[PDB]
Amino acid sequence: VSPKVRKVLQLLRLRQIFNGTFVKLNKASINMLRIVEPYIAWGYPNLKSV
Amino acid sequence: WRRWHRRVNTTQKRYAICSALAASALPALVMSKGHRIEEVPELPLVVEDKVEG
Amino acid sequence: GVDIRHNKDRKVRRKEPKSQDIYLRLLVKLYRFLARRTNSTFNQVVLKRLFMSRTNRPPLSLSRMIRKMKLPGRENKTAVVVGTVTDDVRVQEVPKLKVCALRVTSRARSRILKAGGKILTFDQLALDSPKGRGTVLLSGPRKGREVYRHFGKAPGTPHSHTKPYVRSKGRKFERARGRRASRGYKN
Amino acid sequence: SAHLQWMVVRNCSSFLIKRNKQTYSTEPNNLKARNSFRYNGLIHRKTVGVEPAADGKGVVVVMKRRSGQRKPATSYVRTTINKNARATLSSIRHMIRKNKYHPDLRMAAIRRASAILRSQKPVM
Amino acid sequence: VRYSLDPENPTKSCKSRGSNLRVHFKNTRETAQAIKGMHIRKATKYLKDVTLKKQCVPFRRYNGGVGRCAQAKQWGWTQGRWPKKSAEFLLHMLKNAESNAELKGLDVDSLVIEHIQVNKAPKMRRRTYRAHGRINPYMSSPCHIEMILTEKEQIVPKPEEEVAQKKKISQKKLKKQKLMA
RNA sequence: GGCUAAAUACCGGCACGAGACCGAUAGUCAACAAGUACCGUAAGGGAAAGUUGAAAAGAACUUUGAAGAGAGAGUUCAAGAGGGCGUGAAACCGUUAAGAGGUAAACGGGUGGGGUCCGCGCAGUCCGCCCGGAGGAUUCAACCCGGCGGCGCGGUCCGGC
RNA sequence: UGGAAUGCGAGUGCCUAGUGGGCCACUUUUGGUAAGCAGAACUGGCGCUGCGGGAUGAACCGAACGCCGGGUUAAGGCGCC
Ligand SMILES: [Mg+2]
Ligand SMILES: [Mg+2]
Ligand SMILES: [Mg+2]
Ligand SMILES: [Mg+2]
Ligand SMILES: [Mg+2]
Ligand SMILES: [Mg+2]
Ligand SMILES: [Mg+2]
Ligand SMILES: [Mg+2]
Ligand SMILES: [Mg+2]
Ligand SMILES: [Mg+2]
Ligand SMILES: [Mg+2]
Ligand SMILES: [Mg+2]
Ligand SMILES: [Mg+2]
Ligand SMILES: [Mg+2]
Ligand SMILES: [Mg+2]
Ligand SMILES: [Mg+2]
Ligand SMILES: [Mg+2]
Ligand SMILES: [Mg+2]
Ligand SMILES: [Mg+2]
Ligand SMILES: [Mg+2]
Ligand SMILES: [Mg+2]
Ligand SMILES: [Mg+2]
Ligand SMILES: [Mg+2]
Ligand SMILES: [Mg+2]
Ligand SMILES: [Mg+2]
Repeated sequence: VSPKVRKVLQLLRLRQIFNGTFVKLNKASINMLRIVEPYIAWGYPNLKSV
Repeated sequence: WRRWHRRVNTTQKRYAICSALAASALPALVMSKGHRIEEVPELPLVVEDKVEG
Repeated sequence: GVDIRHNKDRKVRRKEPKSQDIYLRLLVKLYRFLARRTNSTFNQVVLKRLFMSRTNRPPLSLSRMIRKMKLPGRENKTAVVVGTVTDDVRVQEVPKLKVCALRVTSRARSRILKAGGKILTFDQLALDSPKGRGTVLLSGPRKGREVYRHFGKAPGTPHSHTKPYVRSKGRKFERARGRRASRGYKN
Repeated sequence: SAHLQWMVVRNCSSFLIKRNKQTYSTEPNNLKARNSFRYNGLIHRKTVGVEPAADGKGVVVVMKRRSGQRKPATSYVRTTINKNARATLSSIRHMIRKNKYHPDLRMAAIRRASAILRSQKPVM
Repeated sequence: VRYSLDPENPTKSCKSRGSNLRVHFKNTRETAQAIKGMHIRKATKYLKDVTLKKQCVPFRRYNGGVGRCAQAKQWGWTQGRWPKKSAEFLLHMLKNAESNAELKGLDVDSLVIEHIQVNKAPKMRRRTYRAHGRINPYMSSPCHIEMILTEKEQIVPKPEEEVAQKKKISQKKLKKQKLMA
């Protein structure tokens, strides 16, 4: 894992495969998700998912 | 010329003599050294000076 | 696999005295209970220092104890040092102190007692001050050792006032080149 | 003191057995033969010991008198109880609880007395 | 003295053995395997043929380089030889064993070679001189032999031409006996 | 120009004492007919090698063989200690017994089959209380006498250190 | 109103071994016709490291490893082996 992706994945707290977290979206966080784009699957969860 | 001999400070040597005598007045420590002192009347055991002769 | 480093998992710190002294460990048993079963942080600090090594338990001089116990508001408090209270001949008058220490030098006992003071042992402090109330915890100087003269930037670097390791001290012992501009250079 | 003396013998004693991942103490007045502070039969001012009678009838209860701690000859009081099984235990239970003489050894003494008495029955 | 095996019925068996015998161990191990289980009269008759080259000893284990012969076909084997010293040494041990049977009052005509074992004995040292001023071992390979004979229900009387032979007198044995007497 | 004891040194010599030393490939090269045997013209170089048994009681006598070797017998607690003999390992070999065998053998994991033996197995635990049937007593509680023991803020008993 | 988001306990001092032949891949890149060639930047790897796939293979793809049961997957596959 490249050094920048590795740091952003630890900040999201996704230090292990198939780990999940909620993230509240904004310019600061959407641009972080772009960096780890090859390493994550993300989307908008509905109430039942939560 | 291996170093066979050890210097021990005088104060620490006297400490050891003091701790050995203090531990010799306790039945538990004397018992735990394996001595059969279950019937000696007292500890420390003092006997009159006649025996020196 | 989890992405984490393991080089800092194990914290380096004493959990008990390296010393095998049985009286030290009886105090550690005593203050293990007090530190655990009371909300006092003084008990926790004392417990920690009973583990500390000899060089982490510097001796406290008599003069320094008097100086710190003379500050305003510290009247009738117990001076507590986890270490040895040495004597300071440079002092003239010793006031009436109440101290608790692991050791007190023979000549410092006579001076403290002759002035009306009291010398406790850490088992007596627990009965007197179970939570450490009314105390003044004191420490000896930790950098008061010849070794700390030799630590820091290497002596041969600019503005490095470190003490070198020389077998003998004199004009012929590491003073020519690198210590004066006349011989090569100085820094 | 007891705690000081335990710190000297906890691992250095002629009565200490360390074998097969087990630790035992063979001194008298140890109700479980256990290398323990509670059950050590030497370091406490008061101790309780249960032994079989010199003849295989009954048990001998040993209690440490209060006064002569430094006088081994007169330190221990021996009492021989040769009653029936339930009566023997009742005496031991009372000698401990009623006197408040090491109340924490009550069941250890009672379990030891039963084991000695049970041993003295004919072997089948 | 202990033998590797034990007789099943000791009252019906005779023993013989020899040690440090200067006959090749390899030739003799093969020779003994041939007569294992043989009736003594058959066994004695067989070893005399081996001396006369009328019957071969098949070399089954120690056969490296041993030649082929038509008499090894008797044994379901292609390789056979005629070790004369091995046969002669075993004929002496059998003769000793047969005398042991007589001393015990056993029917010698019913004996079978039940157990027979050839062991390596300590090796005797000589040397041979090689090119470039070198010396190499020249080792004899002696053997220990032990055989147990047992009685079975098959009887073979001894050959007529063998029982009629004269009890050979040895002059040198007479000399020593006279000197002792 | 000159003499002069003592306190100091001592891996040679004579005679001793001791050891947290080594224990027959160790310790001296040398535990033994070892500076020997043996090698080299010479100067020199230089080994291997301890152990039956308490006691030789060291196997008489018979028998096969020319003999070496055997079979019996005998001594001994034991020759299953037989004169380079205490014990007697491994490698290597003989034989016996069991198993198996055309991808050299060997090996890890998982079973299965067969043996060697082990459980010193084969109607399957022990303990407490209580119910009931049958019995038998150095027979229970409570009181009396005597001894010992624990504790007592004996709200403040006397005497002691 | 500890003055963006996110995550996370930090600071500090002594003593210190091995190492100081490296090599490989995407991208960038010098010399050379080129080289499984020589020389650089970045990151990641092998070296030090097994494991699933690439039949086989230091480095490729997936994924990193205490001893196990069940379930599901990755990269790869599903004629038979
Ligand atoms: Mg893990
Ligand atoms: Mg690690
Ligand atoms: Mg670390
Ligand atoms: Mg060939
Ligand atoms: Mg040829
Ligand atoms: Mg020549
Ligand atoms: Mg002179
Ligand atoms: Mg030797
Ligand atoms: Mg030697
Ligand atoms: Mg040897
Ligand atoms: Mg040895
Ligand atoms: Mg030698
Ligand atoms: Mg030997
Ligand atoms: Mg002997
Ligand atoms: Mg024997
Ligand atoms: Mg023997
Ligand atoms: Mg030997
Ligand atoms: Mg032997
Ligand atoms: Mg077979
Ligand atoms: Mg390159
Ligand atoms: Mg390397
Ligand atoms: Mg690494
Ligand atoms: Mg890897
Ligand atoms: Mg391929
Ligand atoms: Mg699984």
